[PDB]
Amino acid sequence: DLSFTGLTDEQAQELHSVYMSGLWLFSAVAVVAHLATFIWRPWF
Amino acid sequence: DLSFTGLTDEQAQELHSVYMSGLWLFSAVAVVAHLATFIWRPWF
Amino acid sequence: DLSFTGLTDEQAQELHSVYMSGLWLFSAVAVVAHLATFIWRPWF
Amino acid sequence: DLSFTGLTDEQAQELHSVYMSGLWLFSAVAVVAHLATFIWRPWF
Amino acid sequence: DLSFTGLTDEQAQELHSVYMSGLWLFSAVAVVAHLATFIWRPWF
Amino acid sequence: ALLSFERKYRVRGGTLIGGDLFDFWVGPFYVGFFGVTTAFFALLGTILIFWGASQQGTFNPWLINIAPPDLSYGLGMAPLMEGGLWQIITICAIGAFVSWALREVEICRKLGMGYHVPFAFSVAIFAYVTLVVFRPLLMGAWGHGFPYGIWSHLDWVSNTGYAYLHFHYNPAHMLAVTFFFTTTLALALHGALVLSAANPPKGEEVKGPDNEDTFFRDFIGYSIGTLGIHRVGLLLALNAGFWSAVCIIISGPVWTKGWPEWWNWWLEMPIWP
Amino acid sequence: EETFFGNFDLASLSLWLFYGFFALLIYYLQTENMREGYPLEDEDGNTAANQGPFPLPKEKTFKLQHGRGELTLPGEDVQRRDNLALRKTAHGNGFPMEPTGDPMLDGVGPASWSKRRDVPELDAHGHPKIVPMSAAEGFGVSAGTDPRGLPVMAGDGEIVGLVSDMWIDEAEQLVRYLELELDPEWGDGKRLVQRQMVRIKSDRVKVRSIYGKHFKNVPKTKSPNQVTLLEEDKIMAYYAGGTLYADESRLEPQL
Amino acid sequence: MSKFYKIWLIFDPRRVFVAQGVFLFLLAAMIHLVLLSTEHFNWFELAAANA
Amino acid sequence: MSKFYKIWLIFDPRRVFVAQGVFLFLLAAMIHLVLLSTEHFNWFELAAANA
Amino acid sequence: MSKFYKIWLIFDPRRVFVAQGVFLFLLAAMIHLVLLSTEHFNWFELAAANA
Amino acid sequence: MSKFYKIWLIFDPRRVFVAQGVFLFLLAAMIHLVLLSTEHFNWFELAAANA
Amino acid sequence: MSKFYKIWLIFDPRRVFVAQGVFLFLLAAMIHLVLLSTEHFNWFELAAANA
Amino acid sequence: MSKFYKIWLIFDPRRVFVAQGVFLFLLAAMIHLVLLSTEHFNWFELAAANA
Amino acid sequence: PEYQNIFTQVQVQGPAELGVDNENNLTEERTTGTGFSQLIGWIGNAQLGPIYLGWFGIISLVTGTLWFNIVGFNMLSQVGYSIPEFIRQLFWLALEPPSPEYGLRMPPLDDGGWFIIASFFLLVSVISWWLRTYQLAEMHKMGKHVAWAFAAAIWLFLVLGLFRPILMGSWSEAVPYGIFPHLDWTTAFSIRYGNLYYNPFHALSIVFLYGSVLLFAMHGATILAVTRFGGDRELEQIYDRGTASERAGLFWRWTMGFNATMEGIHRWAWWFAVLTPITGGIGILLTGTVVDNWFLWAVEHNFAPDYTQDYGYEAYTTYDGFLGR
Ligand code: BCL
Ligand code: BCL
Ligand SMILES: CC[C@H]1c2cc3[nH]c4c(c3C)C(=O)[C@H](C(=O)OC)c4c3nc(cc4[nH]c(cc(n2)[C@@H]1C)c(C(C)=O)c4C)[C@@H](C)[C@@H]3CCC(=O)OC/C=C(\C)CCC[C@H](C)CCC[C@H](C)CCCC(C)C
Ligand SMILES: CC[C@H]1c2cc3[nH]c4c(c3C)C(=O)[C@H](C(=O)OC)c4c3nc(cc4[nH]c(cc(n2)[C@@H]1C)c(C(C)=O)c4C)[C@@H](C)[C@@H]3CCC(=O)OC/C=C(\C)CCC[C@H](C)CCC[C@H](C)CCCC(C)C
Ligand SMILES: COC1=C(OC)C(=O)C(C/C=C(\C)CC/C=C(\C)CC/C=C(\C)CC/C=C(\C)CC/C=C(\C)CC/C=C(\C)CC/C=C(/C)CC/C=C(\C)CC/C=C(\C)CCC=C(C)C)=C(C)C1=O
Ligand SMILES: COC(C)(C)C(=O)C/C=C(\C)CC/C=C(\C)CC/C=C(\C)CCCC/C(C)=C/CCC(C)CC/C=C(\C)CCC=C(C)C
Ligand SMILES: COC(C)(C)C(=O)C/C=C(\C)CC/C=C(\C)CC/C=C(\C)CCCC/C(C)=C/CCC(C)CC/C=C(\C)CCC=C(C)C
Ligand SMILES: COC(C)(C)C(=O)C/C=C(\C)CC/C=C(\C)CC/C=C(\C)CCCC/C(C)=C/CCC(C)CC/C=C(\C)CCC=C(C)C
Ligand SMILES: COC(C)(C)C(=O)C/C=C(\C)CC/C=C(\C)CC/C=C(\C)CCCC/C(C)=C/CCC(C)CC/C=C(\C)CCC=C(C)C
Ligand SMILES: COC(C)(C)C(=O)C/C=C(\C)CC/C=C(\C)CC/C=C(\C)CCCC/C(C)=C/CCC(C)CC/C=C(\C)CCC=C(C)C
Ligand SMILES: COC(C)(C)C(=O)C/C=C(\C)CC/C=C(\C)CC/C=C(\C)CCCC/C(C)=C/CCC(C)CC/C=C(\C)CCC=C(C)C
Ligand SMILES: COC(C)(C)C(=O)C/C=C(\C)CC/C=C(\C)CC/C=C(\C)CCCC/C(C)=C\CCC(C)CC/C=C(\C)CCC=C(C)C
Ligand SMILES: [Fe+3]
Repeated sequence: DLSFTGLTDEQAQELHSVYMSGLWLFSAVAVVAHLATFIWRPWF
Repeated sequence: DLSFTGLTDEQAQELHSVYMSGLWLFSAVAVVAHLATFIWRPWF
Repeated sequence: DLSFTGLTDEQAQELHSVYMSGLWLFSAVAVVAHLATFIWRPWF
Repeated sequence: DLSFTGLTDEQAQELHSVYMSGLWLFSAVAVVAHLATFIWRPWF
Repeated sequence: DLSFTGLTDEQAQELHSVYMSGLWLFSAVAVVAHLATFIWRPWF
Repeated sequence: ALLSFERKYRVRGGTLIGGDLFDFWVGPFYVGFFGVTTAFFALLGTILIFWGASQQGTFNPWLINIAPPDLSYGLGMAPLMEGGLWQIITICAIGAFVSWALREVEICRKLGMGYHVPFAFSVAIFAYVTLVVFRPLLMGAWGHGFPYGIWSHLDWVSNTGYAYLHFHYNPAHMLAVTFFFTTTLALALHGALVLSAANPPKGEEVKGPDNEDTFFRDFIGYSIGTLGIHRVGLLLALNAGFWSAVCIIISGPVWTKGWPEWWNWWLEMPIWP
Repeated sequence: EETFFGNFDLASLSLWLFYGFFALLIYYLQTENMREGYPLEDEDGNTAANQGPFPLPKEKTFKLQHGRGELTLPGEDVQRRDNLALRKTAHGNGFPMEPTGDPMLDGVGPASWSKRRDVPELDAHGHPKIVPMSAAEGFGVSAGTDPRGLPVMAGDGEIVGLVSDMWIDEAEQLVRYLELELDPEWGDGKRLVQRQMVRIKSDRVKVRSIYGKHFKNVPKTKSPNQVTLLEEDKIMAYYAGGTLYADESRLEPQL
Repeated sequence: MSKFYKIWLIFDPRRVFVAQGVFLFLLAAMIHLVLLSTEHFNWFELAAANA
Repeated sequence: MSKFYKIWLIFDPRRVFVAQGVFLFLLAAMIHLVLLSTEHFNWFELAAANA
Repeated sequence: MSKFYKIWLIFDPRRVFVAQGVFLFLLAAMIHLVLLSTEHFNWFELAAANA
Repeated sequence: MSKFYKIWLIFDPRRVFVAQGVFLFLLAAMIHLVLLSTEHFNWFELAAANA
Repeated sequence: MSKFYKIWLIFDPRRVFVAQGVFLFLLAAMIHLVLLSTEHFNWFELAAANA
Repeated sequence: MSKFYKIWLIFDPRRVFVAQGVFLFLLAAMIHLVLLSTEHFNWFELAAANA
Repeated sequence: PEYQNIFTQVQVQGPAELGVDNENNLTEERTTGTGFSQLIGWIGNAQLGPIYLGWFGIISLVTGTLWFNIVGFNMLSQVGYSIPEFIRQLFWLALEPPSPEYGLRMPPLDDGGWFIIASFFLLVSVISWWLRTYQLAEMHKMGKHVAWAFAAAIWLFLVLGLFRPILMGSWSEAVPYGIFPHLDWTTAFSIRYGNLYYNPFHALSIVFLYGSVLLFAMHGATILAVTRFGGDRELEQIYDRGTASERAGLFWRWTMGFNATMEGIHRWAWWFAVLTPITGGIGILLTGTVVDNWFLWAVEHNFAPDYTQDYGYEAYTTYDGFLGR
């Protein structure tokens, strides 16, 4: 089992779950903002 | 269990509760200020 | 066998498999973007 | 046998085989690219 | 027996025998390229 | 990530102000009260510079130019587009430099060594302040400062030098140039001597201070020593900075005519036949 | 003059070649300066997960004089201290350390010393470099004020003894140490003070770094005619630690 | 989303709080200064013009 | 894809989070500034013109 | 080749990952900027013209 | 030609791989940039003139 | 003439190979640039001339 | 003439070989450049002048 | 306050040091006789001499003296052999390079012959001094870093005096031997070929000069700061690391995020100092032979700034308003 940071497999899984949970929320907010901006002044 | 700062689960939950309580008040004040500014001079 | 980093064969196989999966995902997204861009404004 | 890097004959053979396989793949891709470019807009 | 680099007679013989093959291959490729260029656009 | 000998030096105390409120590290960097002030001032200055670049109409590093106001505005404030951003950035830069010097002071106090480095940095800060504060204040307008551009802060130097006909005839400019050249030569000689002493030809033993002393006494007939060379270099650099400041500050508010004419005192002495 | 293509001429070629050479030179210079203190460690003494973008350099050998052997770098840390009386003030990295006992007596903080060799430094002839002035033939004071015989005043205004001798550097003709004979009230024996931490006046010599009560615990030399590198380090750093640990007001914020 | 509190098992509040305190004031000051450099949203010249 | 969680066995999350935050703020600032250097998408000048 | 997984027995994954992460973003930014410096592919000016 | 595998008994592969990568990328970028500086091989200008 | 292999007993091959590579690449690039400098042997302009 | 070999009984061949190589290359390059610098002996321009 | 270690409190004097020796027998050419200066002992060492007298040193001394005497006697003869007028106009006289009409041929004595003779002598003297500095390092068993750093400046010397006039095909492209004339040559050279600010290699040389001055200031301050731990004995710190090196490294690591070693800082200093004349000579060699206008070069290469406002005083004020009428 390779580990440079000293973590365990389960710890990595539990970290990645919350990381992706936050990433999806960030992306959703960005998508809503982009949709509103495109409705305001198009670029395509 | 993964903990770099030496805190437990309950302490982290309490800290997050207080932090979110502060963040919501900051955001509400900012929203009221932005509404007043938009009524004064619109930018859209 | 030869190893300049201290790794073993199985760990290298696992790491390369995951890296390759990520590379293919990136390449697929890039391909979709290039096709859309070419449809919008063709070069060549 | 003379060796400055610490490798033995068999490991050098294996490395060179892998390196030559990668080189041939790169050369084939480059050949395809150059053929397409020459067909599109020929120099010489 | 004069030596300054630490090699023997057989090792130097083998090294030069390997080197000359690459030298001659490079020279042959260069000769073919120069002949093709001269046929394309003579400079004499 | 610490060095293998760093942990025993990482103790608490030695702060001018703040106590343990800001006493920690971020990576290799040390944070304090003045670290916070430095970060704030530097970030504000950089973001204001890029805002001005965006409003100028170019993001090219070679072509960004933020300029001081016109001479008609005097010592008052100008509109933020007609040169006020330059004043704000100047204030931010002064604050950041002072905070950097005080942070160096705090680090010196914590490590238990002398305070020579902040004192040396103070001379460069003095030269900058003379360039942007003292000379414009004496001349009567903030428009005498140089612009903040990579290639536009050389046109200012050229035009200011040619405003006195021949700036090479300034005696303080002569002194400063001589000090600069001497400092460069001394640094080259010191580095070469140390490297040659520590790196002999292959198969030879290393050397010591006696060998260096003999070498320079054989070479030129005098040796300054391993301790006097550092004093000499520090003094040369500080003198170069000080005389550069003096040369720039005497050009505008004290002398007005051309610099070659200043030598008429020598050319017209009564002793000459 | 002409251009190879577009606006590219000889000057541009020279500029780009210099760019490449400067990049390689910067790489070489940065890599050359990583022969001491690596690999990096965390605050628990273990190897850190991050080591930077510059790999470690290759080995070089120094051949030392007087038959003291050879030194190869980069290598293991032979100047490492063994048991430090320090305590972590946090569970993670990036926070200071707290002394466990007496920092001046335990050699931590600004009083830290390095584990150097326990042998004196030699000159070209193979003699000890620093020698007392009473054993150096033909040496005498030529300028300034002679400190021998003058009383010594501590950092709090206490007289502890008289200056009895000077230790000089014969090879470079420079004074290195001042020897002090202590009054029975303030201790016993003799102690050394480095020349860089004293101020010689017409009637007294003042040492502002430490107080009167800190003079009895200055490290002593084993031999009366020579001093080793380890002893110099411990004596010199003990004197430096007083700028912070001699009083409580020197450690707290000045404001 | 319900496990966001685990960030405090990664970061100590003593550094995060000061970082956020610097960041928020920097943001507010820049934004106010950027507003002050325009012609339509400068509330100092607006009062002079309106009077 | 199901094994992307093994990136944290190579990189320490504490450094990655700081680097990602700095990168995201710098990118957002650069884009918001690039939009303001044009005429079609500069909302301050558009607000000025529509009044 | 089927045996391309042995590159990780010669190189350290951490340094490679950091360098590749820097390289990809630098390349993408350079390509987007090169696109913005033309006339037929500048989308801001194309949007301005079509309005 | 069969004994060409012994080149790894002289050079350390770790150095050669990095040098080769840097050289290859620089050469590719230089050639692509040299192509753009002409007028017959600029695909951006060719696409612009073809509409 | 047949004893030319003895050169490796005088020169260290490690240094010689690196110097050879650098010199060969620089010479080839310089010759190609010099060929491009002329007006009869520039093959990029000849394609446009023949079009 | 017969005893000319005793020049190695004085000089170190290692330095002589390197100096000879560098000097020969520099001399050849300088002569080629000098020939190119004239008008009658420039063979690149002669090909164009004969076309 | 604490002692700052700028001036020595008390001096000591012992028997004079004659120097180290080996089988090369350096003693046979060294002089006998030494002195002591108490005025200089406040800063550095007090012993003066002895010096080593080889053949390169004697040749260089004699030939440089010949060059000096030639220049001085020409300047004296140019004024009518009047000593008061020679003293009065000392900073204004010179030995002028030949006229442009003579090309690379030998000019008459009135129009550049003495200039060529003196230049030949100066070249011989400088090369002799360089050979001496190489020979001394070869006989003491040391590295040759001093010779390389001198050759770095000799490169710019030769470019300014020998290589560029030959490339431009005229002996009139050299520098006159005078105090004010050489500054005049600097300014005229800058004006004649556009603006030397927009020469990139002049900018690089300026960068390295500024960096070298900054680096000596930093290193001097750092060494004087840690001198209470024996930090001025750098070689013993290199061979056996002490606390002074650790503290000096940790200061800069905590200040700017990276540091050096006791031996690696000298490599930084050597290169920053050496890189200035090399870049300067490369930049000077390209002027006129390749580029004739540097502002036009900058404009063509798109890094010359543009200005919007107008020119003239009447666009900003009035002549009567300036006078206060
Ligand atoms: C026509 C042009 C005239 C001329 C006109 C002038 C004028 C006008 C000036 C001088 C000045 C100088 N001249 Mg002159 N000069 C000429 C040509 C020459 C020649 C020559 C021909 O060889 C030489 C050798 C010099 C050299 C000099 C120096 C004596 C002096 C430079 C000041 C200095 O270094 O202060 C160095 C001090 C500083 C300003 C450093 C400031 C550093 C600050 C405090 C810190 C910076 C922090 C930074 C922002 C951090 C960000 C980086 C992060 C990593 C991101 N001149 C010609 C003849 N000269 C200048 C001078 O004396 O200035 C006082 C000056 O203004
Ligand atoms: C109007 C003036 C022009 C200008 C014209 C020039 C010209 C022309 C030149 C310089 C050059 C230089 N310029 Mg400029 N320069 C200008 C403005 C500036 C400004 C500024 C405004 O602040 C600065 C900082 C500088 C400074 C500099 C240096 C960076 C550089 C000198 C290289 C060097 O190492 O010199 C140090 C000097 C030497 C090393 C000379 C060689 C010394 C030899 C070894 C002497 C031998 C000893 C002797 C024979 C014996 C004496 C007797 C003894 C007592 C025994 N310039 C303006 C724009 N500049 C030079 C350069 O390289 O530019 C590319 C140069 O030629
Ligand atoms: C910037 C470096 C250049 C340089 C520097 C230099 N040379 C020096 C010194 C220095 C700083 C001395 O201090 C030393 C000297 O004695 O100066 C008076 C010396 C010296 N370099 C000399 C020559 C010399 N150096 C040369 C080289 C150089 N000189 C470098 C290029 C050359 C050249 C270019 O060819 C020459 C010809 C000798 C004249 C001298 C070597 C000293 C010697 O051999 O005997 C001197 C000792 C004595 C017999 C007594 C002291 C001499 C005093 C002048 C008389 C009494 C004064 C009293 C004792 C104190 C002096 C007061 C101080 C204010 C000096
Ligand atoms: C890295 C580049 C820097 C540099 C480096 C550098 N210079 C060097 C060296 C190095 C590494 C040496 O080793 C060499 C040296 O000897 O240094 C002590 C030197 C040197 N650089 C010098 C000068 C110099 N360097 C300069 C600059 C620089 N050199 C750069 C900034 C400059 C300028 C214009 O900035 C000058 C003017 C000399 C001091 C010295 C070269 C000595 C030499 O060549 O002497 C030849 C001999 C003669 C010309 C005979 C002169 C005869 C005199 C008429 C009398 C005898 C001399 C006497 C000491 C003077 C008069 C004394 C009075 C009391 C009578
Ligand atoms: C013998 O002896 C000696 C040594 O020894 C042996 C030496 O070695 C040396 C040293 C010499 C050398 C190493 C040679 C090389 C030196 C030079 C060529 C000199 C020139 C140097 C440079 C060009 C580089 C200098 C770089 C500088 C000044 C910039 C670095 C500074 C920063 C990145 C910021 C400083 C950090 C601060 C203030 C702390 C952060 C602030 C806070 C409030 C912390 C709160 C947290 C946050 C804000 C968020 C997290 C922050 C982050 C990640 C910071 C980064 C932020 C960004 C926005 C990027 C010498 C002289 C010596 O004689
Ligand atoms: C137009 O052309 C120009 C050049 C001008 C451009 O503008 C070009 C621009 C680009 C090329 C831009 C490119 C931009 C990117 C590639 C951006 C990528 C951004 C991301 C991948 C962002 C990801 C962010 C993810 C986040 C924030 C996710 C989660 C965070 C958290 C959940 C925080 C909380 C974490 C916890 C609690 C973990 C702890 C858990 C335990 C179990 C301990
Ligand atoms: C338009 O273009 C330009 C470039 C000009 C711009 O202007 C660009 C602008 C941006 C890109 C702006 C971006 C802005 C952001 C991303 C802003 C983000 C802001 C936040 C996330 C703010 C968070 C604030 C949180 C707060 C205030 C929380 C709490 C505060 C408290 C005081 C609570 C304190 C907590 C305690 C005491 C807990 C103690 C508990 C224990 C158990 C001990
Ligand atoms: C047109 O002319 C000019 C010059 C203007 C150009 O534009 C020229 C341009 C070029 C010459 C461009 C050339 C570009 C390239 C050659 C680009 C090459 C790019 C790549 C090879 C990219 C590869 C990316 C691969 C990635 C991202 C793969 C995977 C990543 C991950 C899976 C991330 C997660 C990692 C994990 C989980 C590690 C696994 C760990 C374990 C423990 C199992
Ligand atoms: C026109 O005027 C100007 C000045 C512009 C010019 O252009 C002038 C140009 C010149 C004067 C040019 C002159 C050029 C030359 C003299 C060129 C000479 C070139 C060579 C001698 C080249 C030799 C190349 C040899 C090679 C490539 C040999 C071998 C290569 C290999 C990769 C194989 C080696 C492998 C080995 C040894 C494996 C190791 C074996 C073990 C057993 C360990
Ligand atoms: C027109 O004129 C100008 C000057 C403008 C020019 O353009 C001039 C141009 C030139 C002169 C160009 C010259 C170009 C060359 C000489 C190019 C040469 C290129 C190569 C030799 C390329 C080699 C590429 C090799 C590759 C891609 C190899 C890849 C290998 C691998 C991916 C496998 C890696 C190996 C492993 C993992 C070993 C296994 C490990 C073990 C432990 C067993
Ligand atoms: C016109 O005015 C101006 C200034 C322009 C001038 O141009 C003026 C020019 C001059 C004044 C020029 C003056 C020129 C001279 C005085 C020239 C003199 C030249 C010589 C004396 C040349 C001698 C050459 C000798 C040679 C080449 C000898 C070679 C010998 C060997 C190759 C044999 C080697 C011997 C060995 C190996 C001995 C081995 C024995 C053992 C025991 C080991
Ligand atoms: C008569 O009264 C007495 C006896 C007291 C005197 O002797 C008085 C003497 C004086 C008052 C002398 C005063 C001297 C000066 C003021 C001198 C000033 C000198 C300079 C500023 C000199 C600068 C020299 C050189 C410069 C700036 C650059 C480059 C030069 C060179 C590379 C020179 C080398 C020349 C070569 C290689 C060409 C030689 C020609 C050949 C054909 C080989
Ligand atoms: Fe030093």
